[PDB]
Amino acid sequence: MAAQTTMRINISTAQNSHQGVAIDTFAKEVEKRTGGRYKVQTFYNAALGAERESVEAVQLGTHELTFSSSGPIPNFVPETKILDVPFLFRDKAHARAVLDGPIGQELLTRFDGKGFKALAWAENGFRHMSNSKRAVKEPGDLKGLKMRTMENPVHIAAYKGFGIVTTPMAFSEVFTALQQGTVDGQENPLSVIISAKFDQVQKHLTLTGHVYSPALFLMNKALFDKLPAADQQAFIDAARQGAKLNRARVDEDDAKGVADLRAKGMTVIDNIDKARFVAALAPVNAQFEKQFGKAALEQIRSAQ
Ligand SMILES: CC(C)(CO)[C@@H](O)C(=O)[O-]
Repeated sequence: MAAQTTMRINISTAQNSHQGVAIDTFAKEVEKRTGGRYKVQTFYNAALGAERESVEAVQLGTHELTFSSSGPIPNFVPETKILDVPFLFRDKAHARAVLDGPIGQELLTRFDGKGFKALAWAENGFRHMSNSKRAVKEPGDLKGLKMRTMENPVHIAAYKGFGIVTTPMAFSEVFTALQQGTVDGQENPLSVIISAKFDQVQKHLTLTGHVYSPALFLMNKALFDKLPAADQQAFIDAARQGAKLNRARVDEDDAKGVADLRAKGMTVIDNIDKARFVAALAPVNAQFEKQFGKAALEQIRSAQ
């Protein structure tokens, strides 16, 4: 009898997180939907690499699958940059609808020519600013903060627009950098801040919600293409189910997160005027309009 094929998938976050739910659900569904013919071993906390290294590894084929935020993706697939524009998405429902519908479907196609099968869009969440130095109540309070960023050119340009001094770093370095005070802060969804225990190394958090962070199930293209057609469908369907449970965990994290982090001693600013943060980014946003075009930005904004 043919040997079960085993593949590996990893993330940079904890098993007990929104992304751990994503990959564990995916793995369970692949095994079920392929009648046990495929099995997926799951790795966490940047085992097998943090996100950029892992996306590269999947492209090379050194392991088969990864689940990553959109953060490091533009280096590989430039077309996703528009998703990383600050304040583009009104809320999670808007973002999820865009990604699941034809706009997001078109973006999945852009991975094919770069050596991936992008199985499905999933979610990291809306990102929020934390730091060790001071409470952030207005955009001016961000000026001069030394902040870690992802390896993403849109985020870096945007945050420089707030006067932040940016340091791109792989996620596997971040807890220690915060602890050592190399940087004052970072930015991430509540799902990450909670699961990574950043309350232990960050006194301040503001719910700026300044960008939406999608995530992706990625597979090596050559490997995906060699699967029998029915198993290709099983992998896609498993990824979509992983996205569903992932998003549900994000919802739970976002609902409980302010109370959870306050109880852990963080000062959490959840009353800001977001419109002032948008206004502060006007010059950078004018650049993004020139870069992406009004047509593409309005196409996303129009979405229901
Ligand atoms: C935590 C993370 C790896 C999750 O995708 C990402 O948001 C990041 O690098 O900050």
